[PDB]
Amino acid sequence: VADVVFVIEGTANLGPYFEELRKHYLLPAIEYFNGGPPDFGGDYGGTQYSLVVFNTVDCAPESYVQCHAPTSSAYEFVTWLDGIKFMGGGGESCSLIAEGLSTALQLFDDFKKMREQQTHRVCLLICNSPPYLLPAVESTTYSGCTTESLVQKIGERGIHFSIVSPRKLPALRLLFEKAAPPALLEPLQQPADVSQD
Amino acid sequence: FLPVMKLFDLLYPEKECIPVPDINKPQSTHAFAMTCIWIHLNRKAQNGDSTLQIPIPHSLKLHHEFLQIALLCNAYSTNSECFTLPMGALVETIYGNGASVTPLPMNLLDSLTVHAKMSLIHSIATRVIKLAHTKSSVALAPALVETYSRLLVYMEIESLGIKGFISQLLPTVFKSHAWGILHTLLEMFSHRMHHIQPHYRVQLLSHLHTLAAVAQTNQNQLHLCVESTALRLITALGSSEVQPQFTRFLNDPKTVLSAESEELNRALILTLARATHVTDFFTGSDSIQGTWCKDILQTIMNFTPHNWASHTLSCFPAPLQAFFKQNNVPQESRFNLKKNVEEEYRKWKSMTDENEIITQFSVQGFPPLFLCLLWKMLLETDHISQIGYKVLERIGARALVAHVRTFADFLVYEFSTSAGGQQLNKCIEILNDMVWKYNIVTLDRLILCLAMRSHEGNEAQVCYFIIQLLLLKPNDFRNRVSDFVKENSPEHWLQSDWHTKHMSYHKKYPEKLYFEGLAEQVDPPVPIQSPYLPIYFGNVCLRFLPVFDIVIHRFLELLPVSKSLETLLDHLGGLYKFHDRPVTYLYNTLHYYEMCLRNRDHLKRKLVHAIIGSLKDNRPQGWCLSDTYLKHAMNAREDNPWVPEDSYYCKLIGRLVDTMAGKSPGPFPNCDWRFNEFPNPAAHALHVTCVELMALAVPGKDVGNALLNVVLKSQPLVPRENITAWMNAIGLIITALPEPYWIVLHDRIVNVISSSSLTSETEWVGYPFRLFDFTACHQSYSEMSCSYTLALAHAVWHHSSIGQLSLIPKFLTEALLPVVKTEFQLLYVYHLVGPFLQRFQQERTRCMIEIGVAFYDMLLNVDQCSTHLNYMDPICDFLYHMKYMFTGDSVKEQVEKIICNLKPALKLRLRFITH
Repeated sequence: VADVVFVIEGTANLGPYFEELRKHYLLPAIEYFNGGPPDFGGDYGGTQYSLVVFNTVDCAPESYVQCHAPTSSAYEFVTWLDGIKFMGGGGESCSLIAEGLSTALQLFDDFKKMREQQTHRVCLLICNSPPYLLPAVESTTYSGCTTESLVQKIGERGIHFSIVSPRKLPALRLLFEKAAPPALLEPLQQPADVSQD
Repeated sequence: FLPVMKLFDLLYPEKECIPVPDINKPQSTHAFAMTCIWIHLNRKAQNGDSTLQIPIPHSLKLHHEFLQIALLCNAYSTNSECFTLPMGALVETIYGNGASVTPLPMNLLDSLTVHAKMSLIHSIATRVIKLAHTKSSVALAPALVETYSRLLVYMEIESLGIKGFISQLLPTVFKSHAWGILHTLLEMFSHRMHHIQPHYRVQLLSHLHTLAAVAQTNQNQLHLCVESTALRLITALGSSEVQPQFTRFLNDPKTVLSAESEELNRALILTLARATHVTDFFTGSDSIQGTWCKDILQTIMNFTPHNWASHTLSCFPAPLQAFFKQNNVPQESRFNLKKNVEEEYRKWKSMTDENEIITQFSVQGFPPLFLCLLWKMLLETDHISQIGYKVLERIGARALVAHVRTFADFLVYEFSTSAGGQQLNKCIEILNDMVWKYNIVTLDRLILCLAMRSHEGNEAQVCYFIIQLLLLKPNDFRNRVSDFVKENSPEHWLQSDWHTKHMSYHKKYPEKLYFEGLAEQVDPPVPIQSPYLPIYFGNVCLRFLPVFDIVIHRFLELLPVSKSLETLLDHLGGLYKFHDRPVTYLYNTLHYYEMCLRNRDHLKRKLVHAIIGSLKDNRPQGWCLSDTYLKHAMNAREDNPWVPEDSYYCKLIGRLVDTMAGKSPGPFPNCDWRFNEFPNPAAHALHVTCVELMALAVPGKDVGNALLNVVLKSQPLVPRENITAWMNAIGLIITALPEPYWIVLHDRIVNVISSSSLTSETEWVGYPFRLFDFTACHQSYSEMSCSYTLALAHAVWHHSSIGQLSLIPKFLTEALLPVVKTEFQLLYVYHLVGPFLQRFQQERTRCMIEIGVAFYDMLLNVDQCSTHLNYMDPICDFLYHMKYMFTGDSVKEQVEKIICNLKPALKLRLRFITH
């Protein structure tokens, strides 16, 4: 139960803004599943989640993914990745991470092998720069596109997925509602933390 | 607790499911530990009302709800909300009732109480004190308090608590008679619990003494038993305990220690003598430190017992009360005998028609005035006439002690004045027979009163036959003690039915003591006085220990007493199943008897087979190798056990060196490491060492040689990698042997080992340092026998460093003088005596000066007999260390009278010793 996924990618595009968003959207979201971030035992408790933030090909010709957050007790490594994510990312502003979200799908896969005995799987991804790229994975067997990623995240599994970007709105939300299963990308609002994004 | 719990869940609970259902009726606490700590941290979170109430009990989720077998009653009541269902799962008091008059038998220790410590601390304590606050409104039904007494770790954690509670209960003497609570437990509390803190137990002894004295006791008629109990606490542990506690009874003798417990005081001073026997607290000084005991003597000089009057003054360390020898005035100047006889005659002729007035006339006890009336009654064919029954029930409650003392004295006088046999037969026929039914003493008090006057000079030679006939009289009660075998050996620690057992016991054998065997005019039976009677008179076994001691350890001159003693245990051996400490009970019996016991030791050849018989009264399955000695000591004992005992000794000391890492902690210790004197199995070693071959001429010299053969000769089993622990154990043993055994050792060491040739030219090995230093045995060479012996000394001096050192100055002053000519012998004796000056600076301050003057005497001797000193600077800085660190500035003058007449070179070398 309560199988959530936390993703952010705008580190290269916009770092400080995330720090602001953390003060209003990221931190309250975690409190929905914990009595308060302190330092506790970690195991297969259902309510665990991951923390995935990477960069683009601009100044990283030797690294795309280094995620590691199986349980983290939802407090310690969560707060760590929040406050110690990154400060890099240059090049230009055309695309930061699309191939990342595909890997995110792969993460859900391991839940099928780990969360045996449903769980109403949920996921959330953040990215300031509007992404677009030809490559798909370059890391694993699975391959596709942004369209393939979203149809997998919606149809293949009923994972509720939203994108709480900065107050600005790019040309992304439009295509991300072409899924017959309700995407529910609504939680991009200055109002307080939604119950389940 | 956060990081501890985190790391525990990480390391220990390394899995991903909820395995191990763990029913485990015998023991499941280990499994449910994780579930319980999770429950406790969740309870703490709920008390804090935060941290999401500590969610995710996943790991042991099943075990999380196991609460919804008596052994599976794991009470987690301590946290919260488990005082209704789990508390009632434990056997509570009895509210339905108010001779099986007590339901709900007791709970077993190992079953549930082994774990429930953090919860059950003062639960029943609050109940019992709340019941005690107002009064004993009803006959106390709960007898489960026995389980309360079967609480060892609980006392270990709340000793101060129960002491405070008892002190707060003490105002019960102002409240109501001080009875309705004290006589409830003070006996069973002291019986069921044997091991306790020494300071705590002496404080309890002091408190009991005060309570006996103050407040008034004339209303507490059954307080007599309370006296007997008080005996055990002062007799069963008096080895080395009273001396450290000297600060805690500095004022108690100043106020009250001699109110009425004169017999208790006598047993006390006997135990004190037994204690101070070790280690030589009377040899050094005469009356300087005697303040430690002289104040005690004050109590004794209030009544001046122990008045042999220069007749058999040999079994004592140093007779100090011997100064107060004239205050005895024995037998009232030999004149008051016929005077008190005529007095009691006149009082009989008067009480013939003055009973209603002699009731109020017989006040103050009048010991040699009243009890002689007994000599009349049952002498005139049951001429009691019940006139004296009221008098005894009214006045003779306490003063009966001096009464029975005079009674014993008078009966011994009558037995002596018989003189020929015209009465002896009549005595054995009627006089010692009528005392059976029905005296209140019940053969309990007469022993010490008989002892107080028996050892006196007057007729010590014939009270022997008195004790003989006295021990021969029991033929109707000893059978009860005989059939009483089936109470201890079956169950002594794991009590499950002892309640009904002792119920049936006190129902069968005893009937009544408060009434007479003959029904007078009116006698309302109304049997109700049975609130708490767990033990009736079995406790006498404690006082049964001095009986032998006072009759064996004190009286040993006439040998046929042996023929007596061998019978006693042969009928009362099984009675010994409550304590086993023969070391402190036998060591004093040979402090100076050996030099004269040799011939009588032949009869000891029988007595050992009696003494070990007392050892035979024990079935814990705790002996598997001493049985070899037993088997090889049952047929033709004068053939086998002489030689091979040496090897046997190794085997024995093997267990000692098997105390640390071997497999001895298996079947050797059992049942239950609680009251079998087991803080360390080492105490089991000293068990037989002395009584092994004390029958023949083996003691004196052969015993010491045998003990030391394990060093100078390479035993087969002896391995050369751990000889250190071996010598350590040998010293541990030696610390518990009589004087000559470990004094002959010193003479053997200094005899030829220090002086083989060693004076003309020993060898090129004459380098002192490499030889005399130990740890050279780490190599298979440089292990010359002599050096070994050195460590040997160190060995015993590694543990006998309390009072035994007072022996070495004398041992020096003569023996080491005319045996040393060269210098390496000096270095040897130095290493022998050297590394112990701290023990003298601390305690034996008077002896360090002698040690120093001995050092300087060795120096003068080696100076006068030498061609030239080869190792000047070693002795120089040695003496420098000794002076600057230990002698301070005291001996400076005396050494001067020696240091001036040394060699010019040595003079310049020690020049700065002048200051």
